[PDB]
Amino acid sequence: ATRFKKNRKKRGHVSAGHGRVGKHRKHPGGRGKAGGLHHMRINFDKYHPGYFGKVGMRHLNLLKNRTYCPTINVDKLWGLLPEEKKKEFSENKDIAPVIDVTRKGYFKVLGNGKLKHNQPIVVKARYFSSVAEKKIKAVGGQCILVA
Amino acid sequence: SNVSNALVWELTRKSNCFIKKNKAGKKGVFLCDPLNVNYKNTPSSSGLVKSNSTNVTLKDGKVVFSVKVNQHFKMKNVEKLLQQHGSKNKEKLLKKYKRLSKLY
Amino acid sequence: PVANVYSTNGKNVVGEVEIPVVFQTPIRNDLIQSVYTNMSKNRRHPYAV
Amino acid sequence: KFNKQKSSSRRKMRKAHFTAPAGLRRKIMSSKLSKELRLKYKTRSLPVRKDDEVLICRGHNHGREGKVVKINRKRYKIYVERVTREKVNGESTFIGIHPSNVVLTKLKVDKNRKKILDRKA
Amino acid sequence: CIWSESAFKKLDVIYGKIHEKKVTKKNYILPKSIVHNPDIYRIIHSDKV
Amino acid sequence: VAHNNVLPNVHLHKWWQHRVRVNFSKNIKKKKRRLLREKRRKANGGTPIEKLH
Amino acid sequence: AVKKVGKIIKKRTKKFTRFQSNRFMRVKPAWRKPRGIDCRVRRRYKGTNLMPSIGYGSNKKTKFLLPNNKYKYVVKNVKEMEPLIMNHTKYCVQIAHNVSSKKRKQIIERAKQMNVSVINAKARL
Amino acid sequence: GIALKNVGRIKKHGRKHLVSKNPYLRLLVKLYNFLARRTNANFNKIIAKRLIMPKRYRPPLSLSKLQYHMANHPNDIAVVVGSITDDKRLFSLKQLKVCALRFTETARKRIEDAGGECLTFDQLALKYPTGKKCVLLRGPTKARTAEKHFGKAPGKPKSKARPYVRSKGRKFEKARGRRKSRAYKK
Amino acid sequence: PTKIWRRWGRKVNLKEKRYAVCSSIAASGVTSLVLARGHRISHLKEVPL
RNA sequence: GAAAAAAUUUUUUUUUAGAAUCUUUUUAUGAGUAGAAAAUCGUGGGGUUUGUGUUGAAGCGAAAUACGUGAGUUUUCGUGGA
RNA sequence: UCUUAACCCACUCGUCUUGAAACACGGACCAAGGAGUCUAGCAAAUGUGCAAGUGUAUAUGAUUCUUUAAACAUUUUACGCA
RNA sequence: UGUAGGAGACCGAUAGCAAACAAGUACCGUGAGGGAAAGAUGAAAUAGUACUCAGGAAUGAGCAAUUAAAUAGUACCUGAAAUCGUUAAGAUGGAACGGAUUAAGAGAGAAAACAAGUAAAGAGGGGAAUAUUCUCUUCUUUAUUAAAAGAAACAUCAGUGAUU
Repeated sequence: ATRFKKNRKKRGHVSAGHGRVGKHRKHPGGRGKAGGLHHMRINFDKYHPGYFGKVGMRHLNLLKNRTYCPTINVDKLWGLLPEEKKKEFSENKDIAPVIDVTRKGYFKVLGNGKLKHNQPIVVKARYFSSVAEKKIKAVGGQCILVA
Repeated sequence: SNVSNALVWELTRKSNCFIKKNKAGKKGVFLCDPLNVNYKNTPSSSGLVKSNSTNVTLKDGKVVFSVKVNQHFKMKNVEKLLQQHGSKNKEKLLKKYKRLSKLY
Repeated sequence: PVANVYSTNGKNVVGEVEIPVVFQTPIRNDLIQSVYTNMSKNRRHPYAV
Repeated sequence: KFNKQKSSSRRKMRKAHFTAPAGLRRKIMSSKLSKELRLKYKTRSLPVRKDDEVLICRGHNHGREGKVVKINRKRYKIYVERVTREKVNGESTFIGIHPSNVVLTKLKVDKNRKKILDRKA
Repeated sequence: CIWSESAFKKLDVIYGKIHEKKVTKKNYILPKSIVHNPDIYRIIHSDKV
Repeated sequence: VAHNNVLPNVHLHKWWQHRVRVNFSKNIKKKKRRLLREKRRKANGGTPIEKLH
Repeated sequence: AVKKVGKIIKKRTKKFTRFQSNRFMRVKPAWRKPRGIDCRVRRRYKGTNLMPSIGYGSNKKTKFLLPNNKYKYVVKNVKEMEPLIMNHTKYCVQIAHNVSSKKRKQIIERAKQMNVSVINAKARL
Repeated sequence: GIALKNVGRIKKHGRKHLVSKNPYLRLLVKLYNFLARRTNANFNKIIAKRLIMPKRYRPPLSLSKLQYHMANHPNDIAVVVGSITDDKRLFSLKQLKVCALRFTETARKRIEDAGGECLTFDQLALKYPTGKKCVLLRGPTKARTAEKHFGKAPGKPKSKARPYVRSKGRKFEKARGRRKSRAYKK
Repeated sequence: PTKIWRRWGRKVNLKEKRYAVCSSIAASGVTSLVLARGHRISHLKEVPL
C-alpha cells in the first residue's frame, strides 16, 4: 500500500496538498455530525433532507420474524420449474404443473409479469396478490391457500 | 485451443529469465534464450515463436548448433547442417558462425 | 490430444494418455499474481510495538 | 528438522554452546577416530582424555602427531607436546588447538573409557 | 510439473470426469477463454480477412 | 461531515482500545478442538460420543 | 559552450549544481528543487545558479552515447559476451566494480576475442 | 507572442488504451484495432472503442432484450460488446445467433439447446471481418445503482435522485423537507 | 505506534482460488512458458512431464 | 530486400530494422504559487529469477576525456577486510 | 578536470503576510534521528471472479503436519446484501 | 502477571523493554518519588608489547620485536563530517561566494580521439582424418605497405540575411 500513496507524490511540499494558507488543522467546524442544522444545515438539507424531527407512533418490540415476507412475482413463478419439465407441460395439454412456492421458500405471490396464455398451472402459497389471483384464474390455473 | 506464440509474447515480453535490460543507459534490452537467433528482445528474435527454431550457440567450451523436439550438433559440418534442416536468416546464421568459430 | 507417458527409466515409454481439460483453461497471469500476493498477505505474521 | 521440541534459531544454539554443562563440554571436545579403529570400535568420534595421542589435520601445525598434554575445557582447546610456541617474553607454552582440527590415533584406555567403548560397540 | 499417471488420471476425475461424488469438487465448472483461438495472425492471414 | 458523504454510525467514542480483541488462534483452536474430541473418542474404546436428538 | 563531436551534439557540459550550496555548509551539491517562496530560482531572477531543464536533453539518435561511439554495457560475468558479440559494432564493454582479477582478466581476453575494447581496461592491474 | 485558446492544444478525453494486464483482452483489442484502422467501415472502430471501455461501460445485456431486438432481424448475427445474462422470467428461446464478450454458462447452454450459435469475437472477426449483415448491440448504461443516486440534490425541488441513506430504518430520512407536515417538502 | 489492529490477512474467494490453481496448471502445461520460467527443459521428452 | 569500399569476373572488408505505453514521419505547443495528475529515482524487508564473494566485496575518502535534463547511475585510485 | 583571474550580471535563506534584502519572525556549526499514519465503517474510481444471485459465516472434514500460524475440502430451503 | 517452550516479511546499539552491561543500578529529590550514561582488538593473547638506548620520572626513539596486519597496543574493528595542525600552490585597497564567457596555470587521461592487412619467431589454444598425423585459429615480439577519421582552408551548391 505505502509505496503508491499521495504522501509519496507530495513528500517534500510543506502543507503538502492541504493548503499552505490554510495550515491544516483537525475538525475545524466541530466534531462528527454535530454541525448539522446549525452550521452544516445547507449540506444536510441538500444531501439528507428528511433527517430532522419526530415522525410516527412507536412499536416497542418489533420482532421482525412475526411479519416475515418472502415474495415472488408471477413472472418468475414458471422459472422455479426446470426447462425440460416445462417443455413436457407445454406439450401435454391434459396436465398442469403443481408449484409449491413455500416448499421453494416463498409466502406471497405478486402480480408483475406475464403468464403464457392457454396454459394452466397450480400455485400453492400463503398469500397472493389480487393481480396474481386474477392472472392465475385468467390462464385457467388454480391457486391453493396453504399453511 | 487457449494458446499461441502471439499470446506467449503477451505473457512473456517483460517476464522471462533470459530477458536482460541495461541499467547503464536505457537503450539495450536483450533476450538470451537457447533458440534465440539475434540476442535483442523481440518475438521475431525469440526462440518461443518459430515452430522448429534453429540457433547457433556456444556452451560448455563448445559451439553448438541447436534445432527444435530439441536436437543439438557441433565449418563444413556447420554448412551441411544449415542446408539440411533449416527453413535473411541463412546469411545471419553464417555471419554468427564466423564470429563464434574463432572464440576460445 | 495425446501425451506420452514414460517409465522411471526414461529410455522406456509406456501408455499414452489424453491431456486433461484443465490444461485447456485460459491463462490469467494477472489473476495468478493478484491471488498469490493476496495469499502471501495471509501467510505473513502480525506485528506490534 | 521435524521435531518442534527444540529451537532451530541461531540464538538458542549459541547460548547453549556458551553455557555448556560438563557432559556437553565433553561432547564438543570429541574427535574423529582413526580408520581401522573406527571399524574396531564401530564408532566415528570419541571424547578426548588426558593421555590420548592425536594427529593434527588443519592449520599451520597440520601433519604433526603427538600426545595430549592438558585439555582446556573452558576455551575448548587441547594442548599437544610438540606444538610449542614462545610468547612475547620468550616463555614457552603450548598452542591451544580446537578439537575439530585433530584426529585421534591412540586413545587412552581406562575404566570410564572401557564403559564408553562398551556403550558404543 | 512432474506427474504420476495416477495423479494425471485423478486430476481429470477431480475437475469433472466420471462424476465421482466424493473426489469431484461440488458442482464445479472449469472456466473458458474469451478468445476462442489466440492465433490472431492466422485470422489476419485468412482469405476473407 | 461534508459533500456527498453519508452520516457515520461508529461507536468508537468510548475507550474501545482496551475493549477490542483480534483472533489469531482460530485454525490452531480448531485443531485443538479436533484433537480433544478425537482423544476422547479413542479413550472410550473408539465407541460413539455423539448425542441423538 | 555547446560540445559537438561528429554528429553527436551534447548541449551542456556543466552539471546543474544546487543553489548556494557553499553558502550553507549543510547543503549538498546534487540538485534539489526549491519549494521556497521568493527563492531566486523558481522566481526566475537572472544571475543565480541555473535550474536544470528538459530542453537540455539529448538528441534521440545519440540519447545515451559516448565519444567512444558505442553504447556502454556493464559486465560482471563472462556469459555477457554472447549478446555483446552481435552488438559489438554498436556497444562497448565496461567491467563492473566487484570483478575478481582472475575473472576480470578472462573477461578482458574474451572482449579482445569479441573485438571490443574495455573502456576501463587498465583497472585491477 | 501568439494568443492561443487552450494553448493551441487539443486536450480531448477518455481511455488511451486498455488498462488491464489480461493477455486475452490485450490480444483481442490489438486484433480489433488492426481491423478498425484498415477496414473502411465504422463498425469495427466502434467495436474496438467499446472493447476498451471501463467495467461500468461493460454492462450485461439481457438475453430477452437481445431476443426482443433480433425478431425483426430474423436470420442475422447479433454482436454484443458486453456479457449476455440469462432470464428466469423468460419461458423459452426462439433460436439466436449471438457474439458476446462473456456468456453465463446457463445462457450459453440455453442457446445451444435452442440450436442457436455462441460466437467469440475472434470467431466473429474471422467470419464477418466487414460486419456486413451484422447487428451491433449494447446493454443499459443508466441501469446501475450509482446512477440512481446521481442528479439533482435530495430535497431540492423536482429532484428524484436516491439519497445515500444512513440505514434502512423507518424513523429515518422521511421527515424535514420530505413531508409537508415537518418543515416543508420538496 | 504499530498495533495488532492492522489488516494483515485478506479474504481470497473460492471461485478465484480454483481458477488460479486451474490456470496455473494449464500454464505449467505450456512448454515455452516452462523454459521462460527458467527450467532447463532441453533434454525433456514430453510437454507436461 | 542487396548497398558501398578494399583486393586480384572471382576473393577480402563493413552493414542487412518489424519489441503497439512499439517504430518511422509531420505540424503545432512550452508562464506559474496554492493545487491535481503522470513518469521516474533511492532506502528497509519478502517471494521469484541468475549472479557477485577474501586472485578482498561491501563500507568509507579522493577522483572519472563516464552516462543521465534531473534525482541519480556507473566506474578509477586510496583506505578497507566481510 | 581543478585554479585563480578578467568583462557583464549577481541583496540572508526558510517563513507567515496583498507585500520581506529588511529596522518582520526562526536559523553559531556539523552528524545521526525527526512529522498525513493505522483501524473501523462508507463512497466513487478502476481492475478481477461470478451473476438473479453472491459471499462461505461460526464450524466441520481430511492418508494436513520443520516450513502447515496455510493450503485443501464441505454427503441440495442458515445468514448478510441484492 | 510468574514459569516453560516455539516464532517472526520485527529492532540492530540515538533503535528495540527504562535496561544487549555489575540497571531498576549509579545519581538526584525532605519524602511520596524521579531515574541515567554504559557492547565489539585478534584466528589465536597458553601470541597482550620482550630487549636496548636517551630520560628524575612520565615518556620517547631504536640496528631491537609479536602478529597475516600494530597511523591492529586493551580510552584497541571500521573510523564519516564538523574542527584543528604540517607542507606546497594560489589569492589578498571596507566583505564572502555565485551566474554567464573566455584565460593562464596546475593536474589527469588514449576507451573514437590514426594506421587494416603481409612477411619473419616467440607464447598459447582449437577442429578434422584413421593416441597422433593432417589442418584452422588469438596474443607477444621485429618492419612493411595500406587506408580511414576528425580538425583546418578554399571552392561549389541550396536556405537565409546584410551590403551598392
